[PDB]
Amino acid sequence: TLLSDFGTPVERVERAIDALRNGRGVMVLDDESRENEGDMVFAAEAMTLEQMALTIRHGSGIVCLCITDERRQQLDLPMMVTHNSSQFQTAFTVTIEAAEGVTTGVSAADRLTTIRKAIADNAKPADLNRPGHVFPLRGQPGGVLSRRGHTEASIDLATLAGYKPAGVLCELTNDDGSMAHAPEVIAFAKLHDMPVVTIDDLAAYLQSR
Amino acid sequence: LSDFGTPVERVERAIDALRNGRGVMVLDDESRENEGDMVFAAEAMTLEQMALTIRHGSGIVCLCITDERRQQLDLPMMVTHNSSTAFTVTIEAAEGVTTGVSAADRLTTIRKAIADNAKPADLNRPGHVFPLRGQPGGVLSRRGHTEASIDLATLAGYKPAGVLCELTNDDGSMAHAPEVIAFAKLHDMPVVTIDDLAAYLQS
Repeated sequence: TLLSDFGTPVERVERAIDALRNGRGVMVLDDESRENEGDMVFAAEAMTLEQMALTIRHGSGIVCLCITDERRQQLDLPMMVTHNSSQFQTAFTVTIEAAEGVTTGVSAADRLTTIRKAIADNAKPADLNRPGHVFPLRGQPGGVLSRRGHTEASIDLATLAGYKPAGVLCELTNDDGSMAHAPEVIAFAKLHDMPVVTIDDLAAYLQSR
Repeated sequence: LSDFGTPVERVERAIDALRNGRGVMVLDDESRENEGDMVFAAEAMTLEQMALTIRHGSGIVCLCITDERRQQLDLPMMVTHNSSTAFTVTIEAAEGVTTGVSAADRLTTIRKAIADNAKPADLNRPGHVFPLRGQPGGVLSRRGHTEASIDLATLAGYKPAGVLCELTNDDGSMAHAPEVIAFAKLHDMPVVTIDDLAAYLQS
């Protein structure tokens, strides 16, 4: 297969976990859906300013903060809609902005600050203004074993990496406005030292944990 | 900023840019946080423009719409009580898209939204295009980029709907006035300030 350079399925999850542990990002690739999608993925707790800038530069710029229901409930974040008519049930909450520490909310530093506040150990609802320029997604309980989404993969990988169970993701896009396909995702992975792992890889891997 | 003209010549030139299927840089030079946004008339925006806008902006590409339009589409406000910016619930085209995130797809969503006989069922929620409700009265009521985009579309003879995105640098900092000017000059997208536009409308 196209991913051999990153290792076997096991080795791929293992190396993704290791990248995260060492403050790098990973490319999570969907192999299994009608539209394949490669996402830039970081552990929220670990993410750096330069990584947020990289993410905005090369992704959709709709940078999502993937969170547990527990976390979502702690922040009193209701779902953006009560009736979700999105094609793949994409789990957006109401959007958020740090109540302190930001200006407009849009800069890489700003988005980071709101992510940091959201995931902070004793984070309170009042810590967040709504709406804003950071887009929380509610992970399905059970992670990739319940829903093979990049949202769930980012949370499962953060946790596998021994971080707080919170991901940051953004879809890799090309400068012409097309979304990256598997070859372009691999090219990007190789050039930015962010290994590729498929949601299948991860799913398989946890089924046996 | 005199490279672009006088205050009146700046609004006249922005309007013309839009008329001819180009973008404009709308600059806030009166708030504490100065901000330059890429601005297009919705009805006129092309694919290459949507790509440019994702590439160099925040990527949070907003569709600025009248209250009329928002109620035609049965778009409630995202929040019932705003602690923040007038975000509506977010939208995807119900037909004609896949994931919604490509430049082609965002455009297809925008086109469905502003189309003459658009109905709520035309849009799935949530999605990856972010409508913003303009305040009644435009810039004369609220000197925001959201209002400016709608007032410029209208001045330019389009449906009263803008697309906007905040210009960002590759290092994740937001563009300031020098950078907004450089980008404008490089992409043939004229700079106009919200003050410029407000004055021009007052008359």
